[PDB]
Amino acid sequence: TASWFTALTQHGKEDLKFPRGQGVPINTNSSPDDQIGYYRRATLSPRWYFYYLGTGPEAGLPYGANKDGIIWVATEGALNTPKDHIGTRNPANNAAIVLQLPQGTTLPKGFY
Amino acid sequence: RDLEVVVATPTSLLISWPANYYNIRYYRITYGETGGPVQEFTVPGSKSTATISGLKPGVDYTIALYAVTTRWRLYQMWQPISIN
Repeated sequence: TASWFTALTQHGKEDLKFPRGQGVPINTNSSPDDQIGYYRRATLSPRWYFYYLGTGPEAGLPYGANKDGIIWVATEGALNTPKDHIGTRNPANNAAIVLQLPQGTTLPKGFY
Repeated sequence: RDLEVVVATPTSLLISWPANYYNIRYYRITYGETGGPVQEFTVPGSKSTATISGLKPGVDYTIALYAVTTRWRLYQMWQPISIN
């Protein structure tokens, strides 16, 4: 299992968070109802990987299950259903998109 | 939308949260006076609203939603501040 995207590396104090409706990494090959998932500071410094809802190590987490080092991002219009059609990455047969976020999306201090 | 109270009343309140019809088995609501007779009740997964009732007017009450998944696991759906 591999995160389709690259990491948000933290370089400071406050941990990763996102005002409501911000946080989904950009992916033009994905429908509006697929815009949902979680950042898990995964396993030095902390790094948050994006995984879609129902994929990843925590693929049994409901949306909103309050864990630690998981945060829930969802774009207006997404559905609360699993991403079996998207899945995750296999780092051999593909490489990781550079995780980009649209314009106007806020990021904590020490996140770039 | 999010986990927040919709209708509020001096004897009860209406809570709501985003539905889920693939992963939850039942929700478990839990609620008592702040710090200090704990109480709870149970709602099926398909539902996404619940009617806490029979409260003491004017008194502060910490609420919490909790979820049990299909993998027989236990998790809490956020956490909300409630005080009159």
